[PDB]
Amino acid sequence: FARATKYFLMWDFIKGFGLGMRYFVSPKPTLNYPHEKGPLSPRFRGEHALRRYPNGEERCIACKLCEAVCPAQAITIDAEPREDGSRRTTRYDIDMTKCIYCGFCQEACPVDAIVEGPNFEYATETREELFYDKQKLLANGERWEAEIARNLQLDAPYR
Amino acid sequence: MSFLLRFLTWWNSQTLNTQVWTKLYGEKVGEDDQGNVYYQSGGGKRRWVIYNGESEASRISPEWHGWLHHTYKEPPTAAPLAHKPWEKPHEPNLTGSSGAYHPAGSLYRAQPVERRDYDAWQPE
Amino acid sequence: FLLTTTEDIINWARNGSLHWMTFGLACCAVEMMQTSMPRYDLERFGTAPRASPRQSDLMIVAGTLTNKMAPALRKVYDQMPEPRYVISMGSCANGGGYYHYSYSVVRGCDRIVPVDIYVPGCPPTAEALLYGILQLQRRIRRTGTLVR
Amino acid sequence: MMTFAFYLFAISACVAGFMVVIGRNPVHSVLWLILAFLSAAGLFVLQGAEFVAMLLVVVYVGAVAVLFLFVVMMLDVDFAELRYLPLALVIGVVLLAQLGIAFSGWTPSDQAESLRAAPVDAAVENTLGLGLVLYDRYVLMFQLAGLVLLVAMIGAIVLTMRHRKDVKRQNVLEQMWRDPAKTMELKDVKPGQGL
Amino acid sequence: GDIRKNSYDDGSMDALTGEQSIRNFNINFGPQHPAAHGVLRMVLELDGEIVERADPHIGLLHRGTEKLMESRTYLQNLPYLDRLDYVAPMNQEHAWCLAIERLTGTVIPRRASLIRVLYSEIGRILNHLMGVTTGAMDVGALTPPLWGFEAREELMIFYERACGARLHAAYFRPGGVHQDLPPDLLDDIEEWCERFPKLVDDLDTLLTENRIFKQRLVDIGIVTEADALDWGYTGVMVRGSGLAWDLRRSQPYECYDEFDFQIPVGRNGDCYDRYLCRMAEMRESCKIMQQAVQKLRAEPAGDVLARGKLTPPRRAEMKRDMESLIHHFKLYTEGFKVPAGEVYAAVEAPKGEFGVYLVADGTNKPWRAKLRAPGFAHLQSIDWMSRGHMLADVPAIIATLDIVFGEVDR
Amino acid sequence: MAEFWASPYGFALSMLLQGLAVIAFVMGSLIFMVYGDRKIWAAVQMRRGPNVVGPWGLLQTFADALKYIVKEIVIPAGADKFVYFLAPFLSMMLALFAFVVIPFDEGWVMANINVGILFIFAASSLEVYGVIMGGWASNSKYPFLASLRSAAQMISYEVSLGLIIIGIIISTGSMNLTAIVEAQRGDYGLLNWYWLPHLPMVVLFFVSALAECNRPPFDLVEAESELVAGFMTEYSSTPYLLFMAGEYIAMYLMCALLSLLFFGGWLSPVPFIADGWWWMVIKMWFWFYMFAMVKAIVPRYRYDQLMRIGWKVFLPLSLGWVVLVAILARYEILGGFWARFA
Ligand code: SF4
Ligand code: SF4
Ligand code: SF4
Ligand SMILES: [Ca+2]
Repeated sequence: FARATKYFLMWDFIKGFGLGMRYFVSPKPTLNYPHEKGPLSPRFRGEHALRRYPNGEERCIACKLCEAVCPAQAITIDAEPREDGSRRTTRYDIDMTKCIYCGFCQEACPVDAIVEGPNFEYATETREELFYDKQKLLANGERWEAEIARNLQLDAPYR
Repeated sequence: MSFLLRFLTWWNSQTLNTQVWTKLYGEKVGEDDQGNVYYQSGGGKRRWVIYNGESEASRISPEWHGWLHHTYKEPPTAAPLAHKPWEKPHEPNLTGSSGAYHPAGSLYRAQPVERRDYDAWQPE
Repeated sequence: FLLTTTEDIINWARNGSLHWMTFGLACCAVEMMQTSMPRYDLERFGTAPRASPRQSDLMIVAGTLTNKMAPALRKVYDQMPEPRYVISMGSCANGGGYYHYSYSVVRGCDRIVPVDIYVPGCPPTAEALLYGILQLQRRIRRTGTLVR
Repeated sequence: MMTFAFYLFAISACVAGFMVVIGRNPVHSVLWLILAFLSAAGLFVLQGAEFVAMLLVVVYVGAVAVLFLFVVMMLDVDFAELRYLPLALVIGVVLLAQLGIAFSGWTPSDQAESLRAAPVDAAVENTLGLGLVLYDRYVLMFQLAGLVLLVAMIGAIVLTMRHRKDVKRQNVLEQMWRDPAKTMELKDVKPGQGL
Repeated sequence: GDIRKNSYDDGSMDALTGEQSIRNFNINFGPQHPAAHGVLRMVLELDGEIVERADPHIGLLHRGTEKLMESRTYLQNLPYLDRLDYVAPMNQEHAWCLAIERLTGTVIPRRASLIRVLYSEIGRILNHLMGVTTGAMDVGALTPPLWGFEAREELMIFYERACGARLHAAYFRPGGVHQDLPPDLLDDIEEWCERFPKLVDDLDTLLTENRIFKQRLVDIGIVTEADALDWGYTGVMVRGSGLAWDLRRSQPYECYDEFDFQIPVGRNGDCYDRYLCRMAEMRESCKIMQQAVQKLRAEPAGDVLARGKLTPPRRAEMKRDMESLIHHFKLYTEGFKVPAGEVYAAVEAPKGEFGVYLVADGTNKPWRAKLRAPGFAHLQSIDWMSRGHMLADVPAIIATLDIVFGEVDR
Repeated sequence: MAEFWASPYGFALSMLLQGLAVIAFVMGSLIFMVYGDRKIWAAVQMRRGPNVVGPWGLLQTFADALKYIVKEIVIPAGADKFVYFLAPFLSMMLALFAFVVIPFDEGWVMANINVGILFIFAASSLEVYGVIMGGWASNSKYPFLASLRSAAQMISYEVSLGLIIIGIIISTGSMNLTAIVEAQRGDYGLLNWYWLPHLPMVVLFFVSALAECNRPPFDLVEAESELVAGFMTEYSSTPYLLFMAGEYIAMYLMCALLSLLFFGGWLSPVPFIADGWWWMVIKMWFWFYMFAMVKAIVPRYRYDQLMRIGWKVFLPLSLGWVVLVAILARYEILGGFWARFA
């Protein structure tokens, strides 16, 4: 009876209307993209980059641990002795359409050469722009180094 | 036609309602070398940028990227990022342009790199 | 001028009223859904979902395309009236991703339908997809005509 | 103009009525039928019988829609490819000609004016005029109409009513009475304990 | 159990019903259909919108995961688990880790165990928020998903702050969890837990006693105990019928014994009961999250991985000690060997019992990896469940079964 | 100009200008109705809604409309082509057409007919044929199922729609829409409006209006989660635009009727502010706001449950009310509180 009375007076609809109006006048959490952005932690796995040492030399020494661990087989590497005898790659490709952005490669790298950076806004108009070669990856590292280095420092105590 | 651009478009530095909101609640934090202006409310609880020109999110440089995405507490004005001498200046996304990256063998390149893995004998 | 400013108006209307088919295949659809949720509110751009391809201008291929599914995706794309745009979202749709070497997977949705934008990630974040949608708008502004 | 208004409604109704009976598509017949009733309502307005003009549309908009439901419920299996027509058209023409000849010399009785049971008043609106006679002078017919409608109610239910007994049904009031407090409860399940 | 030939309470037999049924009303319900989750092709036979036959065609998201797993190491296969019931990825990772840990006889550190419970219950809320509020959208309520997915957004940020990914964490590892949680993350999880019950009340105020909501769910999809045993039901699919079965209690794993939570059960076993059970489970998971954060703070500092011969060392050790560098090199290329044997390791995943049947043969790669998805068994019963209902009830029944096709198809 | 406005031409131009005023108001309001509808759902949903296309998104409906004008018309191969294009035409045309008898102020009505209530009923019910014929003419299963649901919807809300307003005619003594407003004039502002003596019928009319407009909780002919787009699944570009235009115009008509029949039309709620078309528009947009809020907070009925409401709840209640009102009006209970006729 009490439940029958409340349904006759449309109480369930009135409660909904009141709840709707409370939300109506409340602050909106919406981000004003592209002016306002979502939060990214230092661990965020974004676009790949190849890093250099503070002395300007490449960090990668063609050990191929990243190519071996890659669950998606997204990495392809060829190496030779450089002209000075250094152990360096001649090809370092990442197929970004195969990659699952798992971050295993940066875990496997013993010299912090390959990392997943903070950048995530690099959508392309053609598919082949996502076949990253060595120079593209190194260019990413030279442009994003300052933020990448700071993120490595922030997460070092947990790695 | 300057005002109309502001009235009718949403990809030119800000909409009219973004500008009003910034004036009401915005507190300037600094500027980058492109002329993008950074703001905050609540002492950095909310952080946003007003673009100088086309509002393209890939224009935000690594200098400000960490602050704008709340990775770092303090703006680069107060806590500048250390830069190595071999670093290169930031570039936005170039995908729809002629500066877009393409693989060496791409037909866009107009001189695609020829590939082989053996040397052929040449008759004398 | 008349014709370029006419195209600008057409491109303005098409960018501001970009309706996308309710079509999600896999875990890329979860992030696509978050893009329409309050934190990002994709609909505030005028980019609203439409259940029927007859009312859709944009197809977001959000997830793995299997061989068994490929004819169905092509059919609903074929039933989109023109202009129609396609965004490839995530590794599976972009190139096959984690299942690239599988016997039952299409190695990239561009083997079935033409693609306008590729969004990288597995999944791309809700914000990355929103960026990709705005890159499509730049592409239409740059090259849009009455045909598309 | 009145001449233009008459022929618009007159031609529309007569053409629509013809299309109802000779067309092969039953759904097209349904749409021609509603056009005939709308056209006849237009003629009624021209004559100042506005209430029955509007009542006619209200009634037959719903009734014609019901006819559409039965057309699709009993739709023939040969929709894709959906007589003595010559002789029938001859008898129809003969009947129409006879009626036209009878209407050529139409004249009411010279007593017709004095015998009117409900003379029309210019100052009274049509709906009010009908209401003044419908329920008092014609009260006996009014009550019989109610019984005519009751017979239709009884007949339709008597003839056709049946219910599937093999489908799942819910009592709406019992759905609304379901108490969440009674229908769900929390259990303290100890570790290692099954059903 | 066959209603195609209509049966009437007056015993009448129509002339057409006598003829053999050759021209039936068959309709493709999905894959491109808002209620079909994108990849369900359900062929429905309708009779005046009564569902007389439902024929789910699945495999439109079959990607050959179990074949792909046979040519990868155990570590390389961990991300495949994320992408089965991808609404709550770490919960699926847990079964893979448990199976490997059982075969190798490995004990994971205490802190890793607490973190696994913490993020498993985050996953349960991530799933139940999606299930309940999109289930509401299936019966026409537009608003609930918007409120619920804002709370999901916050939980996905907790995912990202732990592992760097919002969805596909790859965070649970054989031997524990990859990384430790920042202290400020534990503060934020505690702060979120204090607000969350308010959203549950708001969703409850909007839906629970709404007469329309009740008329769309009450007495729909009734499941009896006997039905549950026909179709391999697990999770809320059995608890909604009143069977207080929950693997965290009946067959405890990790450290669930020492947590305080209760098992909600239903009395009528219909869509309304299972909705109430899921709402109640969300409250219980929030309480577990609160206890786990308190235990983690009270814990002494320790490792999150077992190290040894199963997991790589820490990066600082890898760059200093010869043994650590070797173990890093070998475990990221070859990986650990798993002794020959076969195990079935099951967890109470948010959608029901999820299990891995792992056949190891002593090498670094699985011989066979069979993935047992709860949704596979639940979806199979839709023909029995939907028979006799109307077409409008179908989306509600799809919702109540809690189907994600990453795990149905694998 | 006097020599002009008295002629047939000045008479013919007067009607055309009056017709353009109605189309301008109804179509102009349509720009802000679609915008306002979406903004209200968004606000209840902790989000913004359209806010980038123009200032605060205020040009969004122009963008949507233009997009459809340059969108291809796809004609299904198996569709009945004449009935396919007739259905959207009827849907938009008849909804707009019903406004010819709507008064907005004293003397601001294009057609002041004695049977205005019945004409509204005739035109709105005939508008349903657009949905029924649109679904059937597409010749595909989802639009076909929606076509039958549309017929079911008509049977559900119309059986008691006449009875719901018979009380207002009894109190007024007229079906003229302007007369109904004048019957609500008095010395106590809003306390003279019919919402008070006929409080139960305000609820029943509002609910019936939602069903007549295919609006939640009765959005059954579209019902995305069950039928993809229902009767509109096979429609694109401007033919589809006409169905949406008709849906909002029909909604706007119900907002007008709610305000005319129960809230005094253009009369002032307070004695000291003047009566005028501003009060009519304010009340119309309050009721539109109620339409939008309902969409944001209710789920969807099954269409057999809608039929239960019409026949087992609304029909007995409205019938009982008519008898009760007749007794109260006949005997002038409370001094003619229900007998407003002279
Ligand atoms: S992120 Fe994972 S899938 Fe991508 S290249 Fe690195 S290891 Fe391979
Ligand atoms: S990037 Fe690192 S792991 Fe990969 S080859 Fe170079 S040094 Fe080795
Ligand atoms: S790309 Fe990654 S997130 Fe997207 S559907 Fe494929 S596996 Fe899922
Ligand atoms: Ca049958």
